[PDB]
Amino acid sequence: EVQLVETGGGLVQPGGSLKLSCRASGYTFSSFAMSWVRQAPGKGLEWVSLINDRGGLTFYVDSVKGRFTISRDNSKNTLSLQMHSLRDGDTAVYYCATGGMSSALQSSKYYFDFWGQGALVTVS
Amino acid sequence: NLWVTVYYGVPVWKDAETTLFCASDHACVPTDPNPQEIHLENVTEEFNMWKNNMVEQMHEDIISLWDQSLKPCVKLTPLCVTLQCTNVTNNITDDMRGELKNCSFNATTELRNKRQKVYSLFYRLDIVPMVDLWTNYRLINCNTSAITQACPKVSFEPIPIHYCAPAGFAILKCKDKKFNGTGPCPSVSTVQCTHGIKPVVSTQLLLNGSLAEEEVIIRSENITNNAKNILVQLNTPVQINCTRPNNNTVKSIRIGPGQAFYYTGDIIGDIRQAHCNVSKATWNETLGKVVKQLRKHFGNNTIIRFAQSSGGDLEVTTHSFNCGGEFFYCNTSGLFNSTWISNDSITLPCRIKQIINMWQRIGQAMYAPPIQGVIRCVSNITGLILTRDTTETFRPGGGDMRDNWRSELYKYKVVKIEPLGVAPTRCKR
Amino acid sequence: LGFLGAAGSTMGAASMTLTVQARNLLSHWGIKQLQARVLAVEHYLRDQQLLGIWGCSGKLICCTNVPWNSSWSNRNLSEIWDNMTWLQWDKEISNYTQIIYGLLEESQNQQEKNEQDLLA
Amino acid sequence: LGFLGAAGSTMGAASMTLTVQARNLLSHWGIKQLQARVLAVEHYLRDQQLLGIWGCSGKLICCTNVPWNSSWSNRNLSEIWDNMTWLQWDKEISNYTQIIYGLLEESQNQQEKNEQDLLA
Amino acid sequence: LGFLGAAGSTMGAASMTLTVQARNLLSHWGIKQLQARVLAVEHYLRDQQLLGIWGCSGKLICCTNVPWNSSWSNRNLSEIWDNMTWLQWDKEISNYTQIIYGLLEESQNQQEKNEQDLLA
Ligand SMILES: *[C@@H]1O[C@H](CO)[C@@H](O[C@@H]2O[C@H](CO)[C@@H](O[C@@H]3O[C@H](CO)[C@@H](O)[C@H](O[C@H]4O[C@H](CO)[C@@H](O)[C@H](O)[C@@H]4O)[C@@H]3O)[C@H](O)[C@H]2NC(C)=O)[C@H](O)[C@H]1NC(C)=O
Ligand SMILES: *[C@@H]1O[C@H](CO[C@@H]2O[C@@H](C)[C@@H](O)[C@@H](O)[C@@H]2O)[C@@H](O[C@@H]2O[C@H](CO)[C@@H](O)[C@H](O)[C@H]2NC(C)=O)[C@H](O)[C@H]1NC(C)=O
Ligand SMILES: *[C@@H]1O[C@H](CO[C@@H]2O[C@@H](C)[C@@H](O)[C@@H](O)[C@@H]2O)[C@@H](O[C@@H]2O[C@H](CO)[C@@H](O)[C@H](O)[C@H]2NC(C)=O)[C@H](O)[C@H]1NC(C)=O
Ligand SMILES: *[C@@H]1O[C@H](CO[C@@H]2O[C@@H](C)[C@@H](O)[C@@H](O)[C@@H]2O)[C@@H](O[C@@H]2O[C@H](CO)[C@@H](O)[C@H](O)[C@H]2NC(C)=O)[C@H](O)[C@H]1NC(C)=O
Ligand SMILES: *[C@@H]1O[C@H](CO)[C@@H](O[C@@H]2O[C@H](CO)[C@@H](O)[C@H](O)[C@H]2NC(C)=O)[C@H](O)[C@H]1NC(C)=O
Ligand SMILES: *[C@@H]1O[C@H](CO)[C@@H](O[C@@H]2O[C@H](CO)[C@@H](O)[C@H](O)[C@H]2NC(C)=O)[C@H](O)[C@H]1NC(C)=O
Ligand SMILES: *[C@@H]1O[C@H](CO)[C@@H](O[C@@H]2O[C@H](CO)[C@@H](O)[C@H](O)[C@H]2NC(C)=O)[C@H](O)[C@H]1NC(C)=O
Ligand SMILES: *[C@@H]1O[C@H](CO)[C@@H](O[C@@H]2O[C@H](CO)[C@@H](O)[C@H](O)[C@H]2NC(C)=O)[C@H](O)[C@H]1NC(C)=O
Ligand SMILES: *[C@@H]1O[C@H](CO[C@@H]2O[C@@H](C)[C@@H](O)[C@@H](O)[C@@H]2O)[C@@H](O)[C@H](O)[C@H]1NC(C)=O
Ligand SMILES: *[C@@H]1O[C@H](CO[C@@H]2O[C@@H](C)[C@@H](O)[C@@H](O)[C@@H]2O)[C@@H](O)[C@H](O)[C@H]1NC(C)=O
Ligand SMILES: *[C@@H]1O[C@H](CO[C@@H]2O[C@@H](C)[C@@H](O)[C@@H](O)[C@@H]2O)[C@@H](O)[C@H](O)[C@H]1NC(C)=O
Ligand SMILES: *[C@@H]1O[C@H](CO)[C@@H](O)[C@H](O)[C@H]1NC(C)=O
Ligand SMILES: *[C@@H]1O[C@H](CO)[C@@H](O)[C@H](O)[C@H]1NC(C)=O
Ligand SMILES: *[C@@H]1O[C@H](CO)[C@@H](O)[C@H](O)[C@H]1NC(C)=O
Ligand SMILES: *[C@@H]1O[C@H](CO)[C@@H](O)[C@H](O)[C@H]1NC(C)=O
Ligand SMILES: *[C@@H]1O[C@H](CO)[C@@H](O)[C@H](O)[C@H]1NC(C)=O
Ligand SMILES: *[C@@H]1O[C@H](CO)[C@@H](O)[C@H](O)[C@H]1NC(C)=O
Ligand SMILES: *[C@@H]1O[C@H](CO)[C@@H](O)[C@H](O)[C@H]1NC(C)=O
Ligand SMILES: *[C@@H]1O[C@H](CO)[C@@H](O)[C@H](O)[C@H]1NC(C)=O
Ligand SMILES: *[C@@H]1O[C@H](CO)[C@@H](O)[C@H](O)[C@H]1NC(C)=O
Ligand SMILES: *[C@@H]1O[C@H](CO)[C@@H](O)[C@H](O)[C@H]1NC(C)=O
Ligand SMILES: *[C@@H]1O[C@H](CO)[C@@H](O)[C@H](O)[C@H]1NC(C)=O
Ligand SMILES: *[C@@H]1O[C@H](CO)[C@@H](O)[C@H](O)[C@H]1NC(C)=O
Ligand SMILES: *[C@@H]1O[C@H](CO)[C@@H](O)[C@H](O)[C@H]1NC(C)=O
Ligand SMILES: *[C@@H]1O[C@H](CO)[C@@H](O)[C@H](O)[C@H]1NC(C)=O
Ligand SMILES: *[C@@H]1O[C@H](CO)[C@@H](O)[C@H](O)[C@H]1NC(C)=O
Ligand SMILES: *[C@@H]1O[C@H](CO)[C@@H](O)[C@H](O)[C@H]1NC(C)=O
Ligand SMILES: *[C@@H]1O[C@H](CO)[C@@H](O)[C@H](O)[C@H]1NC(C)=O
Ligand SMILES: *[C@@H]1O[C@H](CO)[C@@H](O)[C@H](O)[C@H]1NC(C)=O
Ligand SMILES: *[C@@H]1O[C@H](CO)[C@@H](O)[C@H](O)[C@H]1NC(C)=O
Repeated sequence: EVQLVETGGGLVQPGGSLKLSCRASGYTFSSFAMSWVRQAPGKGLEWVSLINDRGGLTFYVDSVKGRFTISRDNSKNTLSLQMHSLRDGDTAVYYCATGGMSSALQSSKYYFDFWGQGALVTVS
Repeated sequence: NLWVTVYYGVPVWKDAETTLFCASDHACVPTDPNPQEIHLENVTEEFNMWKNNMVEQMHEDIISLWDQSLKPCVKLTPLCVTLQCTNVTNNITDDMRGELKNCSFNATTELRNKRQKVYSLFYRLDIVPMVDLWTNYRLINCNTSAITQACPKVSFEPIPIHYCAPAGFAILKCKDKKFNGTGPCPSVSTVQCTHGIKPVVSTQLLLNGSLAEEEVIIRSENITNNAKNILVQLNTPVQINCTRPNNNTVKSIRIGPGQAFYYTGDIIGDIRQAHCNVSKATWNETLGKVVKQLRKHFGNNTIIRFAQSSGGDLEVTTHSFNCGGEFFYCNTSGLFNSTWISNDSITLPCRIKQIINMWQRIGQAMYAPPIQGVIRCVSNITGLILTRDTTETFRPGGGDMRDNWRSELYKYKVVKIEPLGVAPTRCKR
Repeated sequence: LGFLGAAGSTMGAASMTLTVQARNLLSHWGIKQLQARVLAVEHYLRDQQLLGIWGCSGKLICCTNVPWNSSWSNRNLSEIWDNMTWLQWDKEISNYTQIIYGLLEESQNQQEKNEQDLLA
Repeated sequence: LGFLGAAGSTMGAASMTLTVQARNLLSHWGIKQLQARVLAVEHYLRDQQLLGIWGCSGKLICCTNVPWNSSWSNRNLSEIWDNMTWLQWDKEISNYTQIIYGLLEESQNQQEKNEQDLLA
Repeated sequence: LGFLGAAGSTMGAASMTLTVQARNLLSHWGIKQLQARVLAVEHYLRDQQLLGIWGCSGKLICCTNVPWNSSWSNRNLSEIWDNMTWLQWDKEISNYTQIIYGLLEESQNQQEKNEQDLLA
């Protein structure tokens, strides 16, 4: 059984910062790329950011590109995201997901295999 | 979908024959303080002693060094003259009858217009009963090549030599304690240079080599083929104590402008035969172990018999070795006279020779200066060389020195590193 | 972690020790030693020349524009890079190696000429 | 299609065989053989060092930033490349060679310093 | 302006003569002549191999991704590069050399793998 558990923040004021983290278990953490997918309360899914399994390569959507930092710690099986300048438009559920990329000696991915349940981030 | 990706520094290799260089503590590379052995946890590789070219290089380098050491030494050509040989004026036991002769001759000296009378003692084996003129006997090798005297300052101690790989190459070592010389070896490690191997030259009993880790190991190219030798490695040493119990007085003369010849002048005390001592029980236990292992290759409900060599000259019918600079030829029939069916010691008589050929060659001889005083040495028997004729009969062999070297190099293989290679990946330019 | 330490490990692991092996390619009585030094150099230079020809100069991992005709090896990535060691791979596709090298050479020649006509 | 097969061909054709010739540059009695092997290596290395100095390392066809002063050869690119063989060209412009090489070196030195200053 | 002419000048000046020194690195009675030629080649190739390992192949000036830990030398950029010669600098940071070389090697291995993944 694979689990991804978000242990995120809560309600924050606009212009501040909020850090999310996700703990992973049930699989070799270091074998998979991970990403964050966002869902506004009334909307569909949006890809936000992607990080390589060795933590070296990160990608973002333009809308958060100068504001978000995605990171990784393979010794603690932890995925994290540090968000800055918190727009009200960033209110959403942030889901921890496994997949979205491979390491070019591996079979391809470009889809997500596992999902956490999501942290709710609210910006006033 | 997939693309060719080129990788350089790939950890692969092929069997190869290349030039190895030596290291040591007349001289080559200083001994490397750390061989840096790498375990290679999941590498299994195939080894094949007898097809191992490291043996041939060791063979050639040892012989070459031997010859180089004699280049600056005195050539005893003025001594190929008729001799006048009679018996020795001393107390000579039956085992020495007759074995030694008192020979006089006219030697050259520093000036060409001068000549001198010299007499010395010779072993019967170094002279031939010819001439039949005014005189009796000549030196053994004045009908083949001229003798060169070994320089008295040069010892024949078997100083170990390490064999090191050139860049681009590696030596793989087999660590399987039960390895019989061929086939897959499940535990292989990489080394930069081999351990030092002592260039001990002997025949039927291998001296001062490596011992088997756990059990006696019998290695042969083809065990059922009587044309092949059987190399038996012991897991325990057998100690052998050798002596030449005669106190020699050694004298020298000049035979030319800076050329000094050495000879035995006389013997102090009684004259007795040289000999070697092998503990009896130890030897009997050693053979019992060898027999147990032979029974795994031959029928089990069998008889194993040991016998002495049936023929050939002194070089192969005896146990030849260097003891303190003297060359001994010991009779081993006292060791190999038994049949094995489903504080005592053994004394081996030894003959001594001063004029030897060392290698199986025709065009070279060497004179070993006699040594002042009395000689004693102790060596370890670490293996045997046997040949095979119900009842299987085994006899001592070992005439070809390559086999001595095979008994130490059997665990090493040379491979060439091939760092470039390709494999499919998803990556494209 | 030493020379050839990864030889028994999977290709996907062994690919990380390429510098370990690359560093062990360079360094009458005494002549045979000099000959050995000269030939070690010649072998090194031939590999470097070949990498230069293929457009892989200066790098240990070189991606190319030549595709993997399945007839050489129809195994999937998660066999080649997770199970087989480089020694077992080298044996599997030893036969079809001069063919791959020829393709790599042609690919680079086409690339150099195409670039010359894009800098025009 | 073999070594120097293109020697009698026009420059515009011969340029397609650069790998053919490149691969033929590498591979007391016995000493003169070592001397021959050593010099083959030294000549090879000097050419490679020079390409490195000019910023042409790793490639057979290298475009540069040095312009062709007509006083070297005022012939046009339908004569140099379609009507002349490399042997004839080399003879035409052999005098003005250690000028061109000097200019190529100077150009690269400027390019290296300009590139460091940008990466800041 | 010739070989080592800049040895007494400041690092900021000497760095403009790198090609002068690079060009002077290449080229029984008489056997020692061959031994000398062979070792000159071996030393040359080791430097080139090392630049290849670090990703500096083909250049005389190579910027890297390794940062300067102040512990190696805390001198500011205009006490090193216009107040100190290369000979005095080498002495200043002799102990801390093998550390830097190890870091450069690691940096390039990380760089090669990341690039490969980006070209999928
Ligand atoms: C198997 O291994 C054993 C153990 O090493 C080995 O025995 C050793 O043999 C050497 C050579 O005979 C002995 O070395 C001599 O020791 C005497 C001691 O009195 C010295 O006087 C000797 O020096 C004189 O002679 C030299 C020339 O040989 C001169 O250079 C020197 O200036 C002196 O005049 C010499 O050092 C050594 O003592 C024994 N070791 C032991 C523990 O007994 C045996 O030979 C090996 N067997 C085989 C077959 O190789
Ligand atoms: C892919 O390979 C096939 C057949 O492969 C050949 O045999 C393989 C074991 C290996 O040795 C390959 O390199 C060989 O090419 C190719 O089909 C043949 O191609 C040759 C020319 O290369 C042609 O003469 C034959 O008529 C073709 N037909 C056969 C017998 O299959 C195929 O073209 C190769 N495709 C690519 C993408 O290179
Ligand atoms: C192009 O060349 C002309 C002529 O230069 C001569 O021929 C060249 C092949 C070379 O051998 C030069 O040294 C010769 O002078 C250049 O005009 C001369 O340039 C030099 C400096 O190089 C100068 O001292 C002379 O006064 C100039 N005048 C002449 C006609 O001799 C011209 O500058 C060169 N252009 C380039 C791009 O450098
Ligand atoms: C920068 O250097 C400091 C000091 O490190 C010492 O000097 C270096 C040249 C090298 O020789 C180190 O091994 C020496 O310890 C480093 O600080 C120490 O680093 C070591 C090893 O990481 C660590 O065990 C100590 O606890 C550190 N002590 C302190 C005061 O932090 C520092 O880590 C180096 N930074 C970088 C970028 O590597
Ligand atoms: C070998 O023969 C020589 C003679 O050629 C013997 O030497 C002589 O011995 C007698 C005593 O018996 C002395 O008086 C003479 O002066 C000695 N002559 C010389 C030239 O030394 C020698 O003893 C014999 N040796 C042996 C072992 O038999
Ligand atoms: C050197 O002398 C020896 C000894 O006489 C020669 O060997 C003998 O040869 C005859 C035949 O001519 C045999 O009958 C003897 O049995 C041999 N003797 C021994 C001890 O083996 C040897 O051939 C001669 N060498 C040369 C080159 O002429
Ligand atoms: C080898 O064994 C023999 C026994 O066969 C030893 O000879 C004895 O030595 C002692 C001490 O000198 C004498 O008292 C005995 O009389 C000798 N016995 C016989 C039968 O001769 C010999 O010393 C041993 N030695 C070696 C290898 O040096
Ligand atoms: C070792 O000594 C034995 C004696 O115990 C020698 O054996 C004899 O050899 C002759 C032939 O020369 C035979 O006629 C005898 O019958 C043999 N005696 C025995 C008891 O078998 C043996 O030749 C000697 N070996 C060496 C290498 O010198
Ligand atoms: C990889 O292949 C394994 C074996 O299955 C098959 O044989 C190999 C040679 C290929 O031809 C492959 O296409 C075949 O399916 C499978 O057990 C394994 O599941 C395969 N893995 C992937 C990622 O496809
Ligand atoms: C290249 O030159 C061709 C021949 O031109 C004439 O002869 C040469 C030898 C010179 O003396 C030249 O000055 C003469 O005009 C032309 O036919 C051709 O069009 C030219 N091509 C180009 C691109 O200039
Ligand atoms: C650079 O620093 C100079 C004083 O140097 C001090 O001591 C040396 C050994 C180093 O530790 C250095 O970092 C220290 O600051 C000043 O005189 C000089 O003006 C400074 N120059 C600049 C460019 O700031
Ligand atoms: C030889 O033996 C006899 C005894 O039979 C003895 O008297 C004589 O002194 C001995 N000679 C020598 C040289 O030892
Ligand atoms: C010399 O010794 C031999 C062999 O032992 C013997 O046959 C011969 O009779 C002896 N001669 C003399 C004079 O002692
Ligand atoms: C050595 O062991 C291998 C094991 O595969 C066997 O095939 C070979 O016959 C054995 N050789 C001898 C001489 O025992
Ligand atoms: C051993 O020699 C016999 C000779 O009859 C031959 O038949 C057999 O094949 C040989 N075995 C090996 C392993 O060479
Ligand atoms: C060899 O000599 C030693 C004394 O140095 C002695 O202890 C040992 O028992 C002797 N070995 C044999 C086989 O006689
Ligand atoms: C050697 O072993 C045999 C086994 O048959 C035995 O009969 C003999 O007495 C033993 N000899 C010694 C000295 O132990
Ligand atoms: C040989 O006999 C022993 C008992 O002495 C037995 O353990 C072994 O298995 C037998 N080997 C064969 C090949 O019969
Ligand atoms: C072998 O032992 C027997 C025991 O009766 C003995 O008669 C024979 O002479 C011995 N043979 C050898 C060569 O020692
Ligand atoms: C040999 O005899 C001489 C007599 O002067 C004595 O000094 C020497 O020690 C003796 N050597 C041996 C090994 O007995
Ligand atoms: C024989 O082996 C023993 C093993 O304990 C070793 O101590 C001894 O030195 C060896 N003897 C010789 C002569 O090498
Ligand atoms: C060897 O294989 C085992 C699995 O049997 C694996 O755990 C180990 O890491 C491997 N060692 C190397 C060097 O690849
Ligand atoms: C690797 O090998 C093991 C054991 O043979 C096997 O269970 C596994 O499926 C293999 N993995 C792949 C797909 O290569
Ligand atoms: C490679 O070629 C040899 C000889 O033709 C052949 O025996 C072997 O089966 C071939 N192997 C492959 C991988 O096709
Ligand atoms: C040689 O020149 C003729 C024109 O005279 C041309 O047609 C032919 O292709 C040229 N041959 C080669 C090898 O270039
Ligand atoms: C160059 O062009 C002329 C045109 O008349 C032709 O005759 C000549 O053969 C050509 N030379 C080459 C090398 O193609
Ligand atoms: C180069 O200079 C020499 C000087 O003797 C001259 O003969 C030759 O024609 C010149 N070549 C040209 C013009 O490139
Ligand atoms: C030597 O120092 C003086 C004074 O600072 C300077 O002008 C001169 O250029 C220096 N020499 C060199 C080779 O840099
Ligand atoms: C050299 O360093 C000293 C000490 O920091 C400083 O006073 C001086 O101005 C520096 N000179 C130059 C040219 O950098
Ligand atoms: C390098 O270490 C040695 C030994 O500790 C020391 O004497 C020397 O001063 C040190 N040099 C530097 C550059 O710190």
